[PDB]
Amino acid sequence: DIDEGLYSRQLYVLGHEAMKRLQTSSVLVSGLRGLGVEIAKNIILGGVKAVTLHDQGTAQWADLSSQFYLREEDIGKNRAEVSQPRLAELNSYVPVTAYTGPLVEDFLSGFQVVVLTNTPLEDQLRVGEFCHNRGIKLVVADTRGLFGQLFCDFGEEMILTDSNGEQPLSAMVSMVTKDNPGVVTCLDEARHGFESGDFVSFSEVQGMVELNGNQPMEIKVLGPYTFSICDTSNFSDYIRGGIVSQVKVPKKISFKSLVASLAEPDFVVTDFAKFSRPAQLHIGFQALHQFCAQHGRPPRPRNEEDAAELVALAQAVNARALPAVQQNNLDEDLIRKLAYVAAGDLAPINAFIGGLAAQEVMKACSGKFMPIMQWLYFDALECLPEDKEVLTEDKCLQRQNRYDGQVAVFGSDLQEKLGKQKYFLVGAGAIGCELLKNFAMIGLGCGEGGEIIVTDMDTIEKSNLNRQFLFRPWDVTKLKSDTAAAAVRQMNPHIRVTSHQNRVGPDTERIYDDDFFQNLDGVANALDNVDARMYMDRRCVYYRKPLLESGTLGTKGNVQVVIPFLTESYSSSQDPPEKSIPIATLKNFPNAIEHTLQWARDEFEGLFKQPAENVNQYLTDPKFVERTLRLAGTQPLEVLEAVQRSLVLQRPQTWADCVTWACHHWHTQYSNNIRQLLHNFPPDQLTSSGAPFWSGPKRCPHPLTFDVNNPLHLDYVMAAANLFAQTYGLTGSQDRAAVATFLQSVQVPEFTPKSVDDSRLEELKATLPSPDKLPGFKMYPIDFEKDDDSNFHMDFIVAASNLRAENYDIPSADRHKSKLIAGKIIPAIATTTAAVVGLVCLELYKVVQGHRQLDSYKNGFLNLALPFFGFSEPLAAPRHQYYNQEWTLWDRFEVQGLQPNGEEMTLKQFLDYFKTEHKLEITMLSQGVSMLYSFFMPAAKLKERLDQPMTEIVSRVSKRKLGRHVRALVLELCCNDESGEDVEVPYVRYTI
Amino acid sequence: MQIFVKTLTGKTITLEVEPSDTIENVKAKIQDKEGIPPDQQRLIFAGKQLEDGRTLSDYNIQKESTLHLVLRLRGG
Ligand SMILES: [Mg+2]
Ligand SMILES: [Mg+2]
Repeated sequence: DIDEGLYSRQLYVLGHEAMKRLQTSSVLVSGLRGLGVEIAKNIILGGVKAVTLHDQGTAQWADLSSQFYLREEDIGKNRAEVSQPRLAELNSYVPVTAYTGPLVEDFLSGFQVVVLTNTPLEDQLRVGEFCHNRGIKLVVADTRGLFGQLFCDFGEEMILTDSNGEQPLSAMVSMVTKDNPGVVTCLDEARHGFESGDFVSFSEVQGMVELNGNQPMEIKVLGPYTFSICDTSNFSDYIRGGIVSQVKVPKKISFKSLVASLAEPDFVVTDFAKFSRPAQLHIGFQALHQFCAQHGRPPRPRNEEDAAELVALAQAVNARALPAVQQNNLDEDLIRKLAYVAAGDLAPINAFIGGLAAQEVMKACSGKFMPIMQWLYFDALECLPEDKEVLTEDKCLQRQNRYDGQVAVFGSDLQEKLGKQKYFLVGAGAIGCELLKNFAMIGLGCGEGGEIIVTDMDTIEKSNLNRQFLFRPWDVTKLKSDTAAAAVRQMNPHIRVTSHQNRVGPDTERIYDDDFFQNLDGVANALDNVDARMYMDRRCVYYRKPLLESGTLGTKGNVQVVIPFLTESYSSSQDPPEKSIPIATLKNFPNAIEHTLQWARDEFEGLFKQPAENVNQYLTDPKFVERTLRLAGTQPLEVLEAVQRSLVLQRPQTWADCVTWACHHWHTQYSNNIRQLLHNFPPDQLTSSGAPFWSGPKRCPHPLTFDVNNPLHLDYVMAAANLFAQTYGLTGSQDRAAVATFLQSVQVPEFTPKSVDDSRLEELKATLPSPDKLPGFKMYPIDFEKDDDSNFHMDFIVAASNLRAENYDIPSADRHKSKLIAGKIIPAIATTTAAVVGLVCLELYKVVQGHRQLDSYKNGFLNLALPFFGFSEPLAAPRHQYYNQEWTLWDRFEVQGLQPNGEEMTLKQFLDYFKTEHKLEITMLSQGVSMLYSFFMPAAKLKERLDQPMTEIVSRVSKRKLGRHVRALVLELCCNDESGEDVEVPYVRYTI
Repeated sequence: MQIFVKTLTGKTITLEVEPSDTIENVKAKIQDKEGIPPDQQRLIFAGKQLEDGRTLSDYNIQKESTLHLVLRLRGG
């Protein structure tokens, strides 16, 4: 009953069960400041039952530095009333309401979760006692400039169905013992990965029927391949085979009251370098609430006496605490830094904690992740200028400007820098929208000499609306970049955003040429693949521009910053590759559902798109036959045969001819090939070790007969015949009754499994119909589309995967799970996306101010399902050395290509230049993939290259002349130094 | 001593090492229990990233200390 089209990317992070528990949960958001609107944004996008806003204060100027829904013409009104229609637009399924002041006990009764933001502590204590004693989930989140806190109180009895968010792992059973604590041994080359205390379940274990289908039993990890189970004394005798399935059991946790947790705090560390800070910041926020009782206002920005008042108050709060919470040492400077940025309201900090606080609300009414227990304190104190002595009398003083909440922390001069920044945003997806929103609130590119370049090739799909809040369901079929700019120009009219629709890569080097990266001050990535990340990384090294890299995956996030001449690049480190299924266990011996889904996706590409693309190239390119005959072995015959099939053999003319093909391919793929496989490998053949072949990762298949009444057999023919007719351009019907009536009249050719090659190829080149014989005929390839439930695409994969799963006795999967593996959908949620982008813009405050110390930067790593928060300083760029000169990744060789005379530098002058000016005996020279010079060159190759200029050599080997736009050239070297032996050296910028 | 290594899956690993051991030897022990090459391990401790060639005493790692095996991600 839930809209899988809208929540597609989110149902892969919460699941249908936890989503249904969201549909029936009302949330109250109190305080619509910068932090309050951020929390409410992700909650509405998450899909709760209903959200209710609440606020008593007016929309002051100091609130526009982070609230992206308070326009400049709404100052003075009620924040909850004006931002209600804007928040109610994000999700057409969640009604949003506001309230105008009373926080009475009867009002809180109609809510399940209550969020308290920017509310005095004494006013929070009354709400905390009531909600906990009546079973109302409580979330308290406050942000004070660079600092911020987050608190949760989900009652003293909360059931957790999932405490880590990770999918259950599986393993295959080798041997199990009949001891009192039975010992299970997994297969070799496949670690179980389980933990002591986990619960597993057994299946397909023959010889111990009592162990199969049992309920969760505790396990103890005895090693990387063994673990123990329950009692196995009075069980049967084990034989062979089996599969272990990890199961997560629901466990209960308890939360203390707000008034009790404030006295007995349980902390969750955000920065492990700041381990002793959550205890100190717990006293600072209490003194900040009591500060509003002495002076009736937040402390003034910077200032000396107002900072000394918090130090005097914090010492009194420390003495009045319990003798286990009282700290023997008080950090005077940390509380004085808190008084300076107390009156500040920054968009990044609000976006970060607002993303976390919104995620805690998701855990409250779903029990899907481990919540924060119970306090979470975070500070971005490194964003301040390094030791710089700036006065508050000119800068931090409020100017009745929209940036008062941000200038009060940094200053007017640091605000003028942002207005003159030019940044390049690569992508307008989930991270792209959050960055444009923070750009508008921060103020970067909002001046006379500032610009924000947004480029993105994708159009707005229905699934994007769950996390990309700058888009609306009527913005479908529009460019993301153009639409996202129009949404930001309304949040801040001063911003200047240019929206391109160019796919960033090697083809668009003309648009983003050398002159483009010159006036840039930095680049911010928002990409969903690793190839574009590596491409943007190499260019930021060639042009020496800062890069802000970020990535998400479900509840996980990471942030890495690359500063020129300071840190290593994104490509310096390596990441583990994706799950690569061996071709053997993919084509013949599958064991999991992923092996059939990956097989069904390859069936779609090779059965519909691949033959049509070959026929079109055969009918368009006159040099197609010669091209295919040139490449590889047993590949010309595979492609030439496919052309003969699609042109004459398997060529349809009527819809009925497509139904017979779908029935013939069914018997060939799920019956004939299965009998052919069983012929080469009988169902009880032994291996070289005398062991049964069909054991463990190899499941014994069985042929499948065609039953016209079975819907799974019919669902396959309907989707196959339609996609087959679309390839040839024929009208396909959807009447499942007439097709089934027609299937009972189709004849299937007999099949008997079976136990110079160029001579067959010499006949095919002569038997192929000439393109002049049939003029007019053309086929149409079919691009795979996952998010369309009408093109029969997912209808084919599910039917193709589950039919193969029945052959190998594999449990099938629904079309929702099949869409995850075959479509390769990466799960994403709005709370994680907003959390990392807030951390990205924190380091952005350091880039625009120019930090040269590695201590100031922080690389972020998040996992909101644990919850985990870790930060580490970026690694300094690796320093290598050849003889007396040492070089860094950011260093280059500058070689002027053309000379005192108009002629170009030659290869000989190039080699001798490094021997006399740099003392480098060059022994290997290459530009890209082509090699130019090496010590092992043939004598003839060296003669015809020494006197030729460098551009003439590259164009000679690369078969492509250099374009007119090429202004410089990158060269790789492997030379010998003055020491004696081979040595690596920087690259060369060869300016033409 | 006895150090802990926690991953992004909540999986906590127990190791038996000595303060004289190097970072390179620690990454070799992780591969013998989890199967991750040292080039794919990102270890964090006290706000610093563990680099090869260093020792456990350079980063000041006492007994009962926790390391974090993090990862970078692709979606966006
Ligand atoms: Mg898309
Ligand atoms: Mg994507």
